[PDB]
Amino acid sequence: SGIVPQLQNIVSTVNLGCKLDLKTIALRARNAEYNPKRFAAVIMRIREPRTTALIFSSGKMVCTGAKSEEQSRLAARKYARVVQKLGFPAKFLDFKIQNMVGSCDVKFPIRLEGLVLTHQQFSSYEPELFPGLIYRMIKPRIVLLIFVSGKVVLTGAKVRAEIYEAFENIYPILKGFRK
Amino acid sequence: AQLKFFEQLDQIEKQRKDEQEREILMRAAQLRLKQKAKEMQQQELAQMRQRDANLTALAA
Amino acid sequence: LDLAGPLLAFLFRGMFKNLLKEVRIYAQKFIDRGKDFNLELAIKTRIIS
Amino acid sequence: FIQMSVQRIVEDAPPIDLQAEAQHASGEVEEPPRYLLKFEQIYLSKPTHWERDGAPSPMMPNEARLRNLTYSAPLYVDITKTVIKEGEEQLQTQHQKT
Amino acid sequence: LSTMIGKGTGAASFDEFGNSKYQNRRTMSSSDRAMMNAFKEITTMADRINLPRNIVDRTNNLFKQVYEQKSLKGRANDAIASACLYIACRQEGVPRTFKEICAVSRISKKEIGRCFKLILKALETSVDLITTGDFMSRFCSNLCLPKQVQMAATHIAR
Amino acid sequence: FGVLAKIVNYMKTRHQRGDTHPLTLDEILDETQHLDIGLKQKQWLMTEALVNNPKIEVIDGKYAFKPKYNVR
Amino acid sequence: TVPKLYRSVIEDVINDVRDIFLDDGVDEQVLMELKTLWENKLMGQVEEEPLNSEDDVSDEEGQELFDTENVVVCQYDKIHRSKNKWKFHLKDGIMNLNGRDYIFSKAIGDAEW
Amino acid sequence: TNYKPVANHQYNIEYERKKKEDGKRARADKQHVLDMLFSAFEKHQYYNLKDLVDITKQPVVYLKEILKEIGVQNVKGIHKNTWELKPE
Amino acid sequence: MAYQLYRNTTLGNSLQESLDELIQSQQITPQLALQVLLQFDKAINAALAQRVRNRVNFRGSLNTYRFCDNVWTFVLNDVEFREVTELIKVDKVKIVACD
Repeated sequence: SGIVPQLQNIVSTVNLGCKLDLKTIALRARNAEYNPKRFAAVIMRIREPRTTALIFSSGKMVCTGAKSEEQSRLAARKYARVVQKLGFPAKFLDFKIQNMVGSCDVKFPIRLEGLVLTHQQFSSYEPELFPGLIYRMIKPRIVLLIFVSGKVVLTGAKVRAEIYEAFENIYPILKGFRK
Repeated sequence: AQLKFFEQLDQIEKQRKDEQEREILMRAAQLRLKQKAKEMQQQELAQMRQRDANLTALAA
Repeated sequence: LDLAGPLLAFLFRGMFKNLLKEVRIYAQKFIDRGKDFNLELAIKTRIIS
Repeated sequence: FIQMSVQRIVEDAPPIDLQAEAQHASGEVEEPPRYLLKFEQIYLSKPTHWERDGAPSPMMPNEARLRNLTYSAPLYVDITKTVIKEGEEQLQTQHQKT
Repeated sequence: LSTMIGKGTGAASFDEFGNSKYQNRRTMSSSDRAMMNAFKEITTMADRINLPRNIVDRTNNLFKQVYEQKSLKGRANDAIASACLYIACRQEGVPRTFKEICAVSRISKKEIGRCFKLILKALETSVDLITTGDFMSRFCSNLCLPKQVQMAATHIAR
Repeated sequence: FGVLAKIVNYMKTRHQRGDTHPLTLDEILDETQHLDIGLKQKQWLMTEALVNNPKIEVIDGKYAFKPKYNVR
Repeated sequence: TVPKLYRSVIEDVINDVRDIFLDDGVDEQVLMELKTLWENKLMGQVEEEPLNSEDDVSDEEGQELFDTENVVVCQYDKIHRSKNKWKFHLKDGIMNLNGRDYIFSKAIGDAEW
Repeated sequence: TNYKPVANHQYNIEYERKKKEDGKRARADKQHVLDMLFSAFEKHQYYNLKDLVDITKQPVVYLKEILKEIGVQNVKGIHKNTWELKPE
Repeated sequence: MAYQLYRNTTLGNSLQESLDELIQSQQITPQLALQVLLQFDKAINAALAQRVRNRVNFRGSLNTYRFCDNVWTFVLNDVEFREVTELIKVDKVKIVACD
């Protein structure tokens, strides 16, 4: 096809294996915030990987905003090391990538009406709710947001291979509806 | 100090007069009892209000 | 002799009382919750018709 | 009936008075708001039939006979709603032709 | 398979302090009472915008299928009923906008849309895409525009 | 008076320690981070009212043996 | 201007503490002495458990320890952030910039992270 | 004009704004919650769980756990079985 | 037992030092000093809330931020406090906010 999606956000969950004090972490950390009335976790941000992590008292942490798998793992390790520097026995256990988000452009307008007519079993086009067509691919469990401008956003992937395969599957279909 | 004890006895007479000189105004329309009840209500607020002070001092 | 007018007036009296009763109930629920109930939703149009 | 009795029945009905049941368990010095509704000025439209599309259209009597429709006319009432929250301000919003 | 009792006559029906009908009748189960309340809400919402009875019956059938399927048991009843009404209007070929359905339902547009998506998934069905010509008749009639103006607007949009 | 019920809970955890010994009010008030002033006197009036109904036993001398049934 | 506000604050503070000085039974000369002194004083790692593989992943923490630089203490009504920038509706408060004090009612701020 | 299409009813948006601004009640430390509970009981002897939740401003589950630790439910002729804040 | 914001400022520091001097002289008891601080906090909060009617602006960059117990602890760099009457430049600032 000549086009490869580029990742825009990666979500990864890792367990530190130890209970934590959210108030202490908020008081002692650099960029952390803790609003128990609003959310039950602690939100921290690191600029060099340009990511944000949520840390819970159960010891499980979720890292988002990373553009690459390596960046996600490094950012999660950095957050764990920051928590460890705060005196806690933080570890790096069962790190896993829960979700990946990729974006790309097909460089031509798309007739979403014909697309939903042809693939009604997988398509959902409701301009009242959202201008972008939602396509639920089955062989890879990927949800694609297709827009009339040609931009395609893929989400729900665990590995980059799923993103690339889903785009490879969807590209001939979209080429069939080029405006 | 003996004079201060006498002044405290005078303040006790003044509180009795104030409480009774109008336990009568309420009747014309228990004042001490009402005051005590009011004092009881603040206790809960005071502490909910107060321990915030302890955490804010730790925070700042 | 009770003609069409008085008979329908009796029926409409009853049904408008019922309509106001339903508005009272429906608005009282929302008032207890502290939401500012919409009058148009309170009116049950089917009652009179 | 239509010209006088319907309007008189609307006006004779007592205004609806509603207030909360000591909501929030606060000082509650008449704190629950008072909602007052008064119906007024009943209006009747010409007989109208609304299609499956929802588009209003006049309903001729013969069409009612043929299609088994009911020959009826919409009934509209002006309603005035006043909110008294003991905030020293009362707001009287008016709903026209409900 | 039930009955009910009334006052009857004036004698031993009311007892020591007006016992009434010995009781209050107290009939049915929730798996039917919730559906009954939803049916009443559906009829009210439809009458608010003068929907025909066939659309009401289609909405009732859709709600029965969704309610028994139970993938939306966590969603509040009125949202399910509103989404079912929207879907029935779409299937009958006379779509109402999400805002139009929200105007007659206490449920917000966002929740109605979410329950609409969920009901579509649960029923494994689909609704034809709305076109500009679907809303022309209702919009023009509510605006009291002439027939020629309505035709011109429909043609321009198409 | 609420602080008094809290003292009752404190002596309940003291029973839970099993090191229950004849005590008094001052040491408990100190260990529970509370002072000894006329406030202690009014709360001790309340505490003697408690001694009139201390199902959780609070006697004046050698005391605090709450459990109506207690062997180990 | 700011000194005049300070004098008004002095008046408010003394008036507010008079009742406490009567409640505690202390003589009123304490307030005069307090005001005098106050004015005078003012004017491939498969085994990933070890986190030591990375170092110097932090910054100097002595800024918060020092606090010697300029400090602003106020109250916040709304604080919004959209992925890059921090926005500040800080209401009435005080600022200590270069020793000189500043007083404000509405403070609007935009910053980048 | 009746039943005009609106994205969301005005009263609902006002209520949602109020709820969002207030936020969910936070789970405070056991010591402070216990002290507040004891003061509340000092007001007078009998409390219902709903108004006690209002007074304490704590999650219902957490407050129920703390109250089950010390307080006991008594079935009474007042209206119903309610909590008793006296530990014994 | 109050908001306790302005204690760590020039005004609060001067008041605290004066109270320390009187405590050293035995003229006032520490409970009285604490009561004076509480009353000062109330009075200063009221005074700033009421007698201040000026609007200020500022811009810059943020280097750190913290939040806990409804207490923001922002740390900005190269801030420019702009006002219609005057403009002030500062290399670094720490903004502590509460509500």
